Amino acid sequence: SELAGHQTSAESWGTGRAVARIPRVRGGGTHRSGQGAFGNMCRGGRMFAPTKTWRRWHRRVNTTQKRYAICSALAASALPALVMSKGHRIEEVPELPLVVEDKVESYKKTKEAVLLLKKLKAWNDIKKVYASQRMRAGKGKMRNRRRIQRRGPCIIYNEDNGIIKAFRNIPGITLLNVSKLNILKLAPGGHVGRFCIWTESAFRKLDELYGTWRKAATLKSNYNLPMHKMLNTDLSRILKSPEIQRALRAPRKKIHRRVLKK
Amino acid sequence: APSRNGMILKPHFHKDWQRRVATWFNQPARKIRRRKARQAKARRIAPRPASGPLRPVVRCPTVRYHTKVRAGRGFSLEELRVAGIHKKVARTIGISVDPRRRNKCTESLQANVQRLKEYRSKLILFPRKPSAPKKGDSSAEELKLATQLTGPVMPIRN
Amino acid sequence: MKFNPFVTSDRSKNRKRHFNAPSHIRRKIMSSPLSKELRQKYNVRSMPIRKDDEVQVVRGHYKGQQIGKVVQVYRKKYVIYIERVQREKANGTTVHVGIHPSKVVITRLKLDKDRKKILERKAKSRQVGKEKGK
RNA sequence: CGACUCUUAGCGGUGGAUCACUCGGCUCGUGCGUCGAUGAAGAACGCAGCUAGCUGCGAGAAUUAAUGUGAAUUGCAGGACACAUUGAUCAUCGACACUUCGAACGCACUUGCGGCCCCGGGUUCCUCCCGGGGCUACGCCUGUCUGAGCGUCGCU
RNA sequence: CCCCCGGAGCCCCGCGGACGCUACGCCGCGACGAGUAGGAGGGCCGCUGCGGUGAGCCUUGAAGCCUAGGGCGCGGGCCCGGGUGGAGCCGCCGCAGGUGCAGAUCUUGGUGGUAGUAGCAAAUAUUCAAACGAGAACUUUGAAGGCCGAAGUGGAGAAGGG
RNA sequence: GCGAAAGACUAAUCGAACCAUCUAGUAGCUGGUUCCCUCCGAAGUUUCCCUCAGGAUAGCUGGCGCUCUCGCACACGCAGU
RNA sequence: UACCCACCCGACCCGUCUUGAAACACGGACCAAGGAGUCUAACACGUGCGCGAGUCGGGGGCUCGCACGAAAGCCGCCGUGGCGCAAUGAAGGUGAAGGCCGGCGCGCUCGCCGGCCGAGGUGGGAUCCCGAGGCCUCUCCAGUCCGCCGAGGGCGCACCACCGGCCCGUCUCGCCCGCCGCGCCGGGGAGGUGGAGCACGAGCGCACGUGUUAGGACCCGAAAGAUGGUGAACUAUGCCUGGG
RNA sequence: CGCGACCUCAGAUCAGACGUGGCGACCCGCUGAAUUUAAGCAUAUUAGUCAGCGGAGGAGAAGAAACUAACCAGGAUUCCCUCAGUAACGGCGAGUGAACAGGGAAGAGCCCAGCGCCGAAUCCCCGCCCCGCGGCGGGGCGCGGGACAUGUGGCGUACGGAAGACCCGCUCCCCGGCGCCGCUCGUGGGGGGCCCAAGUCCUUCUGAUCGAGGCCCAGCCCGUGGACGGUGUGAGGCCGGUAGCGGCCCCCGGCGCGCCGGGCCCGGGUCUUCCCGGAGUCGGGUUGCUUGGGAAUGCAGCCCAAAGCGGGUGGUAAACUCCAUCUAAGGCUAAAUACCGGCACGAGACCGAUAGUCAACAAGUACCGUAAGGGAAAGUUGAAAAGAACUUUGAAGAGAGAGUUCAAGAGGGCGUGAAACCGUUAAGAGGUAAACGGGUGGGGUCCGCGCAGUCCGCCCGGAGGAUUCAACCCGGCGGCGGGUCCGGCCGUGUCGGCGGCCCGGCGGAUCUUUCCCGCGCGGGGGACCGUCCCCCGACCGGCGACCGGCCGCCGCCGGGCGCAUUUCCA
Ligand SMILES: [Mg+2]
Ligand SMILES: [Mg+2]
Ligand SMILES: [Mg+2]
Ligand SMILES: [Mg+2]
Ligand SMILES: [Mg+2]
Ligand SMILES: [Mg+2]
Ligand SMILES: [Mg+2]
Ligand SMILES: [Mg+2]
Ligand SMILES: [Mg+2]
Ligand SMILES: [Mg+2]
Ligand SMILES: [Mg+2]
Ligand SMILES: [Mg+2]
Ligand SMILES: [Mg+2]
Ligand SMILES: [Mg+2]
Ligand SMILES: [Mg+2]
Ligand SMILES: [Mg+2]
Ligand SMILES: [Mg+2]
Ligand SMILES: [Mg+2]
Ligand SMILES: [Mg+2]
Ligand SMILES: [Mg+2]
Ligand SMILES: [Mg+2]
Ligand SMILES: [Mg+2]
Ligand SMILES: [Mg+2]
Ligand SMILES: [Mg+2]
Ligand SMILES: [Mg+2]
Ligand SMILES: [Mg+2]
Ligand SMILES: [Mg+2]
Ligand SMILES: [Mg+2]
Ligand SMILES: [Mg+2]
Ligand SMILES: [Mg+2]
Ligand SMILES: [Mg+2]
Ligand SMILES: [Mg+2]
Ligand SMILES: [Mg+2]
Ligand SMILES: [Mg+2]
Ligand SMILES: [Mg+2]
Ligand SMILES: [Mg+2]
Ligand SMILES: [Mg+2]
Ligand SMILES: [Mg+2]
Ligand SMILES: [Mg+2]
Ligand SMILES: [Mg+2]
Ligand SMILES: [Mg+2]
Ligand SMILES: [Mg+2]
Ligand SMILES: [Mg+2]
Ligand SMILES: [Mg+2]
Ligand SMILES: [Mg+2]
Ligand SMILES: [Mg+2]
Ligand SMILES: [Mg+2]
Repeated sequence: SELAGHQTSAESWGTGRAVARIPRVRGGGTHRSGQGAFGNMCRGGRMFAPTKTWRRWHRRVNTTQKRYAICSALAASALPALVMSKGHRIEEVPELPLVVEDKVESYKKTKEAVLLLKKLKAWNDIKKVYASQRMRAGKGKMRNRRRIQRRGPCIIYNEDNGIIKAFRNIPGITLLNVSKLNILKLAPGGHVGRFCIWTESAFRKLDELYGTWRKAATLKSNYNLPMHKMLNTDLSRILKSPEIQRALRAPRKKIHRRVLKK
Repeated sequence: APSRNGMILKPHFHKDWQRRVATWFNQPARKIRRRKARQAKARRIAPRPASGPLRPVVRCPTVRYHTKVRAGRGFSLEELRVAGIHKKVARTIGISVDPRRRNKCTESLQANVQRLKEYRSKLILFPRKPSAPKKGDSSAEELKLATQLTGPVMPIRN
Repeated sequence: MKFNPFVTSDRSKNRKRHFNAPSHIRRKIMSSPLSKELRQKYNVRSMPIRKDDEVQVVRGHYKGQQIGKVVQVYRKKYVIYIERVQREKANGTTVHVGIHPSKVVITRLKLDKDRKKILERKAKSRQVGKEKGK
């Protein structure tokens, strides 16, 4: 509030009464008389620089920046190393860019959605999520942020034909429409590579959503995939190709312990 | 106390700004108050151009905006007794009427009369009553449409 | 997840909707399930407990199998008193010990003109939704 | 081994830190946008079987009828009730009620003085006297009534 | 002929490479190390909260607190042992702060030394016996001595108090 | 305001009351300014200023770099000489 | 190592202003909790990231009752607009090209017509290219493969130093003009000089740091000033009415 | 010296109405500082801000050009982005500081006076009846009043209008009721009431669990419900709830047909005849405040004080002079717009009892001040009071036993219970105040040990004892790698197909209007180029992008191998 510890009418009778020079509360027959107000130091008072409302709360990103944050988010949803390294319990999943039939868009009972996540061997992620339930550590308990859990597999769908009703109760599962992807849900915590479960209809639109390499997006105005600072991202093969090996000074590995001078 | 090659920086905070600071946390909720009105008005006048009545073709005044063309305030009077639309009637058939436009040229006159001849042709007048007289377009081209024109009617493209 | 805005779900707000809740509301809150036998016959899951219903204690130190009859309802203390649910004080003068209805099972409803229209309209509502999903 | 003193530890006080809670705030949104001479906001004084304070109420005073609700209320009494009953209690609230001040309004602020009408006792309007009810503030509008003017005239 | 390392048997091996290789990791040489005001860097230094994550911990005892208990770090601090305590809590990767106190005649609260000390010294005065009582220098009654001495320490009022 | 006058008195306040606000008034001036380790490390001088308890600009300081050199048998450059 | 004790040596109480503090300088009995460089805007440079002569971002719009959403996504909106892409003059205004060759005006360091090249040159220039010659290889010689060294020679980025050149302002001086008009019309030249200029670009947006300001502005601190109010129950007088 | 009109003006406790006060976040008139800044200060600045005062509303104000502009021109107001920290102001310093255009939200326009026309065509209040009555009205009837000729009503208002002539085309809306039909978006409008899934299943902890394993798919069931709260811990299933075009009952809102009562003879275009605008205002002089507005933006006071092809504006005074552009002096108006008050809600990277509002509590309370005003402290027993009966000592406060409790080492200011400080027990010390740094020594509390700590781990040799293999082949499985790129799939660079090209599209100020559709333009086709796709063939990167066979090796399983082997143990 703009009025914190600033409705007191204290004068600071000072410099000769041996006390402090702090604005002290006027007159009275209470305890709060000659106490000290308008001080960051003193009981009551206000803080240092009262938190004001016009703090620049919200932030900004370039359009292409937050588009190409989704490419790297998606490209890492493949590559099971990156995916498992986020602890997404993919050890029995048949393939990592997991595509499902478009029957799933029309499920309308959580029983079927639960049955799907067994046959794809995706249970173990919700299983994990199911186990990660507990109370938050801090004072966040008494502000409506009591319980916490992991994130589960994300499911992407091209049209809400009832699917979001099915996979609604299963904890950890989030639903993301293709045309409305979201970095805050594809890569939670600024870490990369969360499990995704694409349906066939959505898996097609992905190249038409934001583009292949030698073709425009054709759903975004003007946009194409980012190019590579380097192609052969592996250098273990580069460093033992015959081109490089041939043109190298021979090594020096006779580590020369210092000689004691006799 | 300046130091070593800055700017001069007259910033306007001497007066009292902290009191009259207007924060914009309404901004996303106002986007929604307007959106309902925009929709609730379209559903209230159901068969009707949602954008509103038809506005005329018009040129921008100053020499820097010479070559553009706008949607004007309303079709002028001199325009109207060429297309043969009474000035009080046009207000009732979705034609903005501006009784304040001095026409100086025949170029911008005919160019702007054409939109009124064009409006008539693709205009479907639901008749006054269900069983009603002339100038109300037939029931064939009454069943065919309930279409509100989303966006401006016949958008003026430069 | 709750969806309807115009409902609260706020840790301290519906703790406040509880211990300031008027006696008229506190009937529904002080409701206790029905035994498997009645739960079959009426198709009613739970009931507001009444003054002279029969009851079995299910949790607590002296959960058991003996069927007592309720004696009163401390709707202000928000907890009921039962028949042989009682301890001995220091002077031998026995007192009842409160039991929460949620921790007790009803074994024989006390029927009434009022209670019967409740059991009907509870059951009629339960099979209306099962007919709606059907 | 004297006592005192000091350091440390075991326990015991003194004190209320830390920690864990939270029917409270603060901030930001949303809907609405609701006073009063038919007497407001505010103030006073009263009102519970045992009740000081908070709260709730207004001599019909911890509420009235009504409608939902449907067996309590509770600190202790005490109770009606028939819990097959407007039916205990709570919620709603739309019927009725609204002590004294207060723009406050018969004049004044002592709580004092009046006037004018009516209706009881008194009277047999006999005037008090006693009791009860209705009026009696300022400004202004429209109309109404009674007027004033060597103002303008008209008729005489 | 003078041959093949799936085998020369290896102090050189170019055919395959460490335990070592978190490649912002590991290793070998040298040189050098004062410090206020001030700057910079590093802080698996610490505090609260959020997005992740730890198939984390927890009524077989969490936070806090207490410890002549065993230790680690140059240090910020940290880990363990026991104890009491009775419900929650921390590790890592990122984000956010009202984030670290010896001091400001700092603020609020608490507590000492001073100290069982200064003090309980303005208007001459008390004593005996009894009663009551668990208990009497101090109450009450009786007796004795006394003072105020009617411009009163007496008898009634105003304002004020309630 | 009131003063037979002392700047007296005006509710313990008077060379100019008390109360709340403008108000977190201004301060070239006192006081304080909270964890470790590592590396570098000053000034009190210059000109101008209603300047002399302060600033401005010079220096002195640190950080960030870059351009190259060649101890990789094969160096130009600088210097409190 | 930490508890108590003993000894030998060392050793003044911290914070602070200060040329100088153990100071006969000031703050500090003790212990807990609180307690001081913050946010916003505006510049500046450094740094990270996206895109790149462009690049946005806002306000709007299109998509929700948000659970997570007052988020995310999308829009010839995306350029209306800002910043950049161009300067220079007070202003009317003008506005970044030169070189070369041939031909034609008398090549007159002047004017015009056809062709070629296009951002000039010098000196350093990281530096790549070419490389004479070497240096072996078990023989004498032959000879193609592979590198090491490599005198000498070439292109030469970035940048620095310099000379040129062009744009605009101003001056000087001087020539020829074009002619929808008439020249108190307009247009060109040579030489100097003013410019935050061009001389084949580097910006935009988003982060973070440091610094300087405007903000209460690192926290605490005046003597004052102003606007409205409340007091004569004390006391200062005057009055009214009582008492001595 | 009368009576009667009217004009002025009084009095009524006359009939009927209405105004005051409160709130005050946002709003509208006026008033109006000084701290401060300028390193002094007086102009400036703070600032048309605080205080003062008046007045409202659910929004207010503004608003239909006496505008902007100089353009090939725009078209009420308000708000947002922008203009732009720019034009201008300023001891030209500190500092101040707009607009126009453009984009967008929203979008709505209208009345008078006058001039005229109309027999005042008008309005108000009475009195009787018809309907209606909890926003007092409609219908009719009355020599019942009165206002009005010093001016009410209809047409009409500058965009032109009226009146005429003839040109053309044919006529439902409004209101008072009376009903009735569709409950009418959060996906049934507003409000209320009542209602709608699934374990208290096994075992086990515990004072009590909502915990830990388990239970026909992370176990059983439900899941359009797994938010939250309650419950003797940590609960989707126990309870309330939650989800759900879920159900049911009232009420209210709002819109849709019928009946009735009344109102209403309401058009459109052409030619002519007239008809016109708001005065102590504009404008000028001047003085004062104001803006940024400058030889004067706006506002005022005083003085002067108009015009009718006039007047204002056209951002340096002035004359002359042309152009442009509006129409002042009268009035009404929804929408976007604002809300630190109020009612009712929702949320949070917020605070968590010295924090967060002064106020988590009997808080604007206790209390102070004559008064204006000032103004606190103070949350937690347990889960349930089960709040200590009884015995005993004491005048009593307090104790000792007992009891309750999971716990009273939770006892009514009672969770946790720190430090200072104090009490006592233990241990050690003690003439240079204590404390301290380095170095050891002595004693302690514990801690590690050992009742040898001789620490282990290979390999080997020897002596004991025991089970089955390794080595080898044979059957099967599964890999690895390899190349013949062998066969096929895959993709890079190239070439060919001009084959997708129209059975590939998108883009392009490329081109054609020979086209088509619509009104030179727009839309659509057809031509063109750039780009992206099919057929096949060739070369090459043969690429971690595979599949099949062949091979080589490995491994596991199963067989065969019975013991100079191969393992175990001591
Ligand atoms: Mg505070
Ligand atoms: Mg619009
Ligand atoms: Mg002790
Ligand atoms: Mg203790
Ligand atoms: Mg406290
Ligand atoms: Mg007269
Ligand atoms: Mg050092
Ligand atoms: Mg904590
Ligand atoms: Mg507890
Ligand atoms: Mg914080
Ligand atoms: Mg602290
Ligand atoms: Mg005497
Ligand atoms: Mg007396
Ligand atoms: Mg000094
Ligand atoms: Mg000195
Ligand atoms: Mg000295
Ligand atoms: Mg000093
Ligand atoms: Mg002054
Ligand atoms: Mg008022
Ligand atoms: Mg100053
Ligand atoms: Mg100063
Ligand atoms: Mg001064
Ligand atoms: Mg001034
Ligand atoms: Mg001003
Ligand atoms: Mg004000
Ligand atoms: Mg208005
Ligand atoms: Mg108006
Ligand atoms: Mg405008
Ligand atoms: Mg700009
Ligand atoms: Mg100003
Ligand atoms: Mg008229
Ligand atoms: Mg349930
Ligand atoms: Mg639960
Ligand atoms: Mg719970
Ligand atoms: Mg004027
Ligand atoms: Mg001014
Ligand atoms: Mg001029
Ligand atoms: Mg007007
Ligand atoms: Mg407290
Ligand atoms: Mg606390
Ligand atoms: Mg507080
Ligand atoms: Mg406590
Ligand atoms: Mg506490
Ligand atoms: Mg305990
Ligand atoms: Mg306890
Ligand atoms: Mg305790
Ligand atoms: Mg001792």
